[PDB]
This record gives sequence, structure tokens and C-alpha cells, in this order.
Amino acid sequence: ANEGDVYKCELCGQVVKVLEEGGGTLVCCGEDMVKQ
Amino acid sequence: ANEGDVYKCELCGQVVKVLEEGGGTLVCCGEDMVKQ
Ligand SMILES: [Ga+3]
Ligand SMILES: [Ga+3]
Repeated sequence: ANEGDVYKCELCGQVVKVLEEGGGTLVCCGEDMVKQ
Repeated sequence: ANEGDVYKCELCGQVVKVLEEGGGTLVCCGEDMVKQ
């Protein structure tokens, strides 16, 4: 994901912001996090 | 994870900051991210 992007786990409500991009897919509670 | 915490993927270099705590485990590149 890209710098500045915001991602949410719809299952546990966790929310993260990307500070440094990397090519992996962010996952939480076993599912792909959802970009906001 | 705790709000304000920073997590890193050791394999792809992606870095995220937690804006809202949830108890799920952050995963990237199929591996648990590491709290910085
Ligand atoms: Ga990674
Ligand atoms: Ga979760």
C-alpha cells in the first residue's frame, strides 16, 4: 500500500496509516484490510 | 495493537501507524508485523 493511505479492519475496527510503502497486502483478523 | 504504536513488515519494508486500536494481529507478506 501507499504512503498516507488509511486502512481499516472491518472485523475488529483496527485502523492503520501507511508511513512507508511496501508491496505486501495488509491483513487483520485473517482478512485483507479495507482502504478508506 | 495500541494506538500510536508503529508496526513493520520485515520482509517488504512496509511501515504503518495504528490510529485506532483493535485486537487483531497485523499481517503483511504472510507474516506477523513487528512492533517498533
Ligand atoms: Ga510485507
Ligand atoms: Ga482486525
